[PDB]
Amino acid sequence: MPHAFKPGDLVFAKMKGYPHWPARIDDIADGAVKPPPNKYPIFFFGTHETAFLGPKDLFPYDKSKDKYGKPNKRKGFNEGLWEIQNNPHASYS
Repeated sequence: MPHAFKPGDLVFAKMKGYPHWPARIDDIADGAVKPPPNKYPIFFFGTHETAFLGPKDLFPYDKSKDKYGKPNKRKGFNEGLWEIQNNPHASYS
């Protein structure tokens, strides 16, 4: 049975105006800005942008990839699919 989200989990994350996007739950570095309550730091693959999202917008990657893991015209998306499949826990700084 599911746990809560934790850092390192792989998801598709949904933002208004964008397709469900390959992403991970990030750690928060010592000294870095903390998310708002009930929000997680989401790192978006391909774009390498960060946003804060709640669980309602987080879809576990294994369950969801058949639906959401197809190429997309959007900028950074296909690079994002490579990253989440091939090195989802790398440093992309």
